[PDB]
Amino acid sequence: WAYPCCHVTQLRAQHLLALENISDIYLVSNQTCDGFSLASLNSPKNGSNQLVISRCANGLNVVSFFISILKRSSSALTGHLRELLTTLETLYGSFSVEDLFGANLNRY
Amino acid sequence: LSEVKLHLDIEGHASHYTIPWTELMAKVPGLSPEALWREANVTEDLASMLNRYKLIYKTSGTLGIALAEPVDIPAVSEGSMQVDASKVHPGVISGLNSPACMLSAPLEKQLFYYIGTMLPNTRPHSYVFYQLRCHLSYVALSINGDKFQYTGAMTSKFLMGTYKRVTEKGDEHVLSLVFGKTKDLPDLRGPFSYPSLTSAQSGDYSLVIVTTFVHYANFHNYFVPNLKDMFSRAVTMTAASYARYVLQKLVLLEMKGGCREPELDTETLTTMFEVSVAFFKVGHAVGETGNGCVDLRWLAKSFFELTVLKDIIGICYGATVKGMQSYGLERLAAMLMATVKMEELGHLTTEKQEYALRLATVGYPKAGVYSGLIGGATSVLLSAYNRHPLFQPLHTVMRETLFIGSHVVLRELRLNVTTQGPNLALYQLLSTALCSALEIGEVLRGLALGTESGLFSPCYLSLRFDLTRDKLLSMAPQEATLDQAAVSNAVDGFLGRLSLEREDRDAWHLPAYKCVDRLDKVLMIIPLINVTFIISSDREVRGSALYEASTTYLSSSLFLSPVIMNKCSQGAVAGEPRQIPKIQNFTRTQKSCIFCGFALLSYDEKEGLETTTYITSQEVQNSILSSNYFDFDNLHVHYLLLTTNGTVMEIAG
Repeated sequence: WAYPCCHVTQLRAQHLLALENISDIYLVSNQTCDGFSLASLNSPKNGSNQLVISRCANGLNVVSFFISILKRSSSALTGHLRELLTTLETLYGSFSVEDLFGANLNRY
Repeated sequence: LSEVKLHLDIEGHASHYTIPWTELMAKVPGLSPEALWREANVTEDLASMLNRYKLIYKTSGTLGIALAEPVDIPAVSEGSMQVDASKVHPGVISGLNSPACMLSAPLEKQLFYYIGTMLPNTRPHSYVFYQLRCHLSYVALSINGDKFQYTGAMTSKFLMGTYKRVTEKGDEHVLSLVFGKTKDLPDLRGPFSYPSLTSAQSGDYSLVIVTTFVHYANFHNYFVPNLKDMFSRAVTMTAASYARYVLQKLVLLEMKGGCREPELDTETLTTMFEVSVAFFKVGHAVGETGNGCVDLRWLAKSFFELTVLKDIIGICYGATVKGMQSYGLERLAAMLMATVKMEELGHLTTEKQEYALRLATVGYPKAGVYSGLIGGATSVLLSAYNRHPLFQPLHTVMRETLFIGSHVVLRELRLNVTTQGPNLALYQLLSTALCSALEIGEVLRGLALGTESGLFSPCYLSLRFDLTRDKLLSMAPQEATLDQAAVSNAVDGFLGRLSLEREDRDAWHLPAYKCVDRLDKVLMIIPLINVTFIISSDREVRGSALYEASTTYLSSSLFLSPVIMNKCSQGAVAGEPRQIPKIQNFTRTQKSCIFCGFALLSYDEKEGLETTTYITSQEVQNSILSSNYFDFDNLHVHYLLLTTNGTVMEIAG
């Protein structure tokens, strides 16, 4: 019903991935893993799809980002880029934050 | 880069959407994906994100009700000369009654000329909203010496005021309110959902509370806003109306001394937010009707309530406002006025009279350095006075009129350019006469019973500096039907707004002013045609002669110093004042206007000065000798007559 979940960690005193190199993003459902809104940031290294780097990100945060961009430019989008918003928002509201208080966040 | 695609999973199926922000960046200006992607900590380890959310207040009782927005802007009339705000034509393009309206596209761009940050970089906000930047306008506030401040940040779509207090230490507490159409609310960042942050909701309007629990505590100690009514009123109420509802709320606080002892309470804080909402309402109005046209009558009325509002907000608090004045609307209003028989405005209709003076205030700035604006304000007032006996109906349509006009007059007075001084001095004289015992008396009555807000009174510009804490309590109505306690508050309130609305320089223009040594003991000055009378409790005035009433009941004496030809001689009058001669000669019925350019002054033996009257024309003199203005069958009251000559006399015939 999705893809492997994970254990999201921050990358202290290094450098991060930008939008410049990422191009694929896999999201989860409000029941796949365990309530955790997780996302996978896939970006091909070198040239094409030879060796693909895939690291974890925070679903809710990611989804919120996209939800924002879509709304911020509604004057320039129709088709999928309009239904995607309404469907992406419903997804965003499918997760429950306040449950993570008692939930074990190292399940993965 | 450029192309990016994400995969989802509705019900058992994998969805595929590709978002090419590369093409989007071309069709959109402010869309900078690179920044937003970083703003939202993508790699925010599961655990740390949570606390960044739980340290945010939760609108537990998120309640809402039915509140459909009222009809505001009317549909442009017939041949309404629709003009651009960006540039006014080198000449006129209208008349006075001719239909007209302004284009929204330019008007709005002019109002929201300033650019800014609806969402600052403060710890609280940076946790919820996504850094935003668009054209806006705010309302600055600073009380307790930068120890507390408010900001009325607003855009063409939503308002977001923020409160900021500081404990003795570097402690900084902040809490903000967000108002606007639910569809226009900013973009939430982390795991945030507007519902758990919205306090009041309509079919399309919301009121959000952005703040941390830590802060909400320090604030709930002195700030418990009635979100319910505060929200409704901010939704179901025409722009112009809301503007005054607030203007009145402030006047109240003013009479409560809250303008020198700025109380940090729920009421005072509430009004603040509403003050910015009043400004937001106007901006949100011109916004809804994009590429449309707002009737000039609408602006002249709406933008007026704002100008008057901005002043009180400044006189009271060192608050500032910027981003809602459009030099266009001002030039237009200015030009329009310049093309009308000002000296004959009073002979016009009521509705037309307001609209006239109304917009006259809006355009006064940008133009009219030699336009007969103050003149019109005089003509309209003159008419009002002639039709009554020194007192305007407590709630007449015209009362509202004189209030609108006073503004353009006060502004004039505050200047240092003696222009239309004679024409202006008149305004003061009339209003002074209007500040009769009947006027001052009824105003109090209403204040106590709460029927009159006390927003305006001809006294605020009158030259009657006789009414004090005690003296005012004298004019107050003597009835058991009025709470003696409530009355006191009214008297105090009136005295308060009077000391704020009126200044000491409001008379730095009057020619005779330069002749008063101990000006603090001056009861009232009466600017006449060829002379100017100075009633005071001191024989120091250096006029032409010295008069003294027979009464000694008062603390001091009652003197009358007349400055002939508005020029005073060196030194006061010789010893022994001239006594006021008593006259019974004149008969009631009068053919011509005997006491024309003259004035009447009645004083009570026990109390101070009662009422004063300036007989403008024949009609007035008749409406005085016919009515029971006189009452010689009362030893306590006396009636004086000041002529064009420095002579004074008592009446009893």
